[PDB]
Amino acid sequence: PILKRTIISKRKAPSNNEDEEIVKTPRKLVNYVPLKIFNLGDSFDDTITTTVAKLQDLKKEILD
Amino acid sequence: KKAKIVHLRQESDKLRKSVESLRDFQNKKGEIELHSQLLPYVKVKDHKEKLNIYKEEYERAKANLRAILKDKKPFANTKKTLENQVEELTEKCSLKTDEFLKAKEKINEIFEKLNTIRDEVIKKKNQNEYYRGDIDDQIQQLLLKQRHLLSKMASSMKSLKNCQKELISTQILQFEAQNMDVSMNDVIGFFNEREADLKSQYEDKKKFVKEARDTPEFQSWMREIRSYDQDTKEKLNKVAEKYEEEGNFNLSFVQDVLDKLESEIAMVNHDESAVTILDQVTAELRELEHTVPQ
Amino acid sequence: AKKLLRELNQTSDLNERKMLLQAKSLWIDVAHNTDACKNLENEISGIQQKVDEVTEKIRNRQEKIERYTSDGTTIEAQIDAKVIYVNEKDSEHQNARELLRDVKSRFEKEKSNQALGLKIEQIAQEAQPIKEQYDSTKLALVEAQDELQQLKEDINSRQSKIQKYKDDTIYYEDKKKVYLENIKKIEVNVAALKEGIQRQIQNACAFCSKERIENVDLPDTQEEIKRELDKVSRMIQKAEKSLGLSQEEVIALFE
Amino acid sequence: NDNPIPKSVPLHPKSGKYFHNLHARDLSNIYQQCYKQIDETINQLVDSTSPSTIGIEEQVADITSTYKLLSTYESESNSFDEHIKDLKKNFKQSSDACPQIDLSTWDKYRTGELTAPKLSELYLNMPTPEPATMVNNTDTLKILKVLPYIWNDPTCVIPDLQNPADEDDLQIEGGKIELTCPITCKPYEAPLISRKCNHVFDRDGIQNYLQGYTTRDCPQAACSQVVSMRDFVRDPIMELRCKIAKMKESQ
Repeated sequence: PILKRTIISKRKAPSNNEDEEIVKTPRKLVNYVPLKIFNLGDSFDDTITTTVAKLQDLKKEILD
Repeated sequence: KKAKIVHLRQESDKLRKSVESLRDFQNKKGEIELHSQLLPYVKVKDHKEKLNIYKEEYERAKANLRAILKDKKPFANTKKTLENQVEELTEKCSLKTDEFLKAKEKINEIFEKLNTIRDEVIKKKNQNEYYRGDIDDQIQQLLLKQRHLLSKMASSMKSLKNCQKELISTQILQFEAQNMDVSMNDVIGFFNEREADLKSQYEDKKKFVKEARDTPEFQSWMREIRSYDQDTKEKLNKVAEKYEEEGNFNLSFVQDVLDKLESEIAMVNHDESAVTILDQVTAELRELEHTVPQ
Repeated sequence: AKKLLRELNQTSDLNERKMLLQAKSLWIDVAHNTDACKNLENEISGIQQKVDEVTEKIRNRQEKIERYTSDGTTIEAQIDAKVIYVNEKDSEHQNARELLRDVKSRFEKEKSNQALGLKIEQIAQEAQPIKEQYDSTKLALVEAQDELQQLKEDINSRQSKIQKYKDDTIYYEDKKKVYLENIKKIEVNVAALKEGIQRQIQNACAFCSKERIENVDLPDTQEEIKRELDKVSRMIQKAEKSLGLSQEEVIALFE
Repeated sequence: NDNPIPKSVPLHPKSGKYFHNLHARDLSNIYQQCYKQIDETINQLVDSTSPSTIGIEEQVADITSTYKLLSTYESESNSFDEHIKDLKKNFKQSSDACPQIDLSTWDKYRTGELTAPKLSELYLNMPTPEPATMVNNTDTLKILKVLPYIWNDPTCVIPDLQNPADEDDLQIEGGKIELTCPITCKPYEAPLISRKCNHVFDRDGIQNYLQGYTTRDCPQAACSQVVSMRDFVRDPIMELRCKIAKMKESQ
């Protein structure tokens, strides 16, 4: 009912999300710029957990 | 029994925590149903956005393809006009070669006529010297003829220059037309390859647009609509209105839903702690509480 | 404290699982960087192959230009020789024409004197070969003049073709220099990517080991790994809130 | 604009082949043949006319006018070829300077916002040829101008370089030039004149005098210079004077 029509998006509501510029913007002939040092992930730091893993293995020998 | 009642009082908090955790699990299931019973909001929004961007890319690509297809015909017309100009260049080169041949033949014939006149004058001089060993009139006539031939060759001089100037002129224009044709074939070939690449990109965009629709997610759709229609509105409408209010207040449709889903899964991870027995412990606690005064 | 340490061991099983998941994410990031570096190496190899094709095209074009220049120098010497040849042929043609002219004038003067018959008959019989030789000399001279003119025009066009080929080779060398500048930019980008890969592999060696992660099985997709990292982080947060004290503090307290 | 025909386009290698092939028609051989023909016609005319017949001045003037016109035409042809070479060099330099059309540069040229050199416009703008730094003075012209005076009398002093009116003021005081050398009593079979001495010698006894001495003073007066054997060049004036004198005495 009203919920379905409000949740659904009319194709006419936007201009079909039209892009900027009539044609695609030009680019450099190479323009590689690899970057991509991080791909998603991140969040919790690796150094702290790595030190925790080192303490974990030491604790495992300590439990022995 | 009082110590057991104290333990039951200690675990009553755990039972209430399990009951509230189950209630929160029911609320989490209700929040999941809010997007599961209806069409998935994140997926529908992503599908609408991708369909809109694909449709606009298809529209710009088809508009560009129509524009290039309409513009291509004048290039064919210009190539036909340039080939007509090449036929004009061939006629101009042929007429210039004809004029050069005629001028060279005429100057060579004039030079040969001057040589024949010189030979005739030398023959008349041999006749004159043999006579010395009419002639004056013939010599005067030959001198007048040779001076007339010198005047004619002087007139042919600069006429040959005008022929050379007219040969070089109007030939540079045909050379420019040949250069225009040489540039035209290369640029039309480049435009043909560019339009072929644009048409290939347009076909790829059409394939992407076709793939955007008739998806397995779309097959899942119209079944979630039936599932929502199984229970129409009532409590579901109220919870849906509350969810819509929360979504618009959060100013997010994808990150907010994922954050709420992660939070509710984390909350449900610690659930069902000692929930196996809820009524028997309360009943025995009530029975022991009634037994204590006796 | 030992019971808390056993709880720390139970939490640390998930913690090491999260450490393995994060190390797997870092290893997949390193693999993505390495495959992209391999793709860049394939692209630079294709560009280098195109540069080699341009270089061999320049090499054959310059070899053709050198051969054409040597032919032009030899042709200039031969055309000067041909100019001397046509000049001497023209001089011989003038000598033949003057000999024909005098013998024909003598024959015509003898015929005019006749208007001696045996003498004029023998003189004409001897003169006819001179006319034939004059005609043959004229034909040879005109053929030589035509050949010289066509050769001179062809060699002038060929020299202009050599100069335009030199201009085309200069343009090809400029295009090759632009391609070499692009190759140097790709090489510096590859060097920066390699430095980034070296930093990532050093971090992977610092965090467990990169070589010890490849054996484990996990989906390659980054989004699934990020969701798993968030899930394990939430699970660790739940374990931490249940324990209350930070695991590092508890393990230090146990030590 | 409208029909996509750009005014001009950058030069292409295929177009460069035709540009290199294009050249001015060469008339140097034709001019040399015409000059040889007119010179031989003048030489034939020198002894063609009967010695009794007088009145060759109009024919000499007509031939002089024809030679002057031919010289003007030759100077204009030289100007034409040099102008063509300069125009080709300028056009090739301008074409090299201009960029190459690949995707949209051709559209910019068609719209007229971008301009390229055109040979037709440059040729129309090319300055008209000027007969400048050209002197219409040749040995054949000089002999043609002086032959009427030689016909009138063997000894004459036509050159007026020292003074426009005459050799000196109004009185030449030049005496007469004798065909028979006092040193050698014979006509000059090999009349040779030096560019510095400006005097004609038989060279039969001049070679003997020059033998053994690198340089010898000119025997004739009114000059002080030393010349070698190579300095002497053929002088047609002396042989023409000798021939006309022989024809007049015979007639």
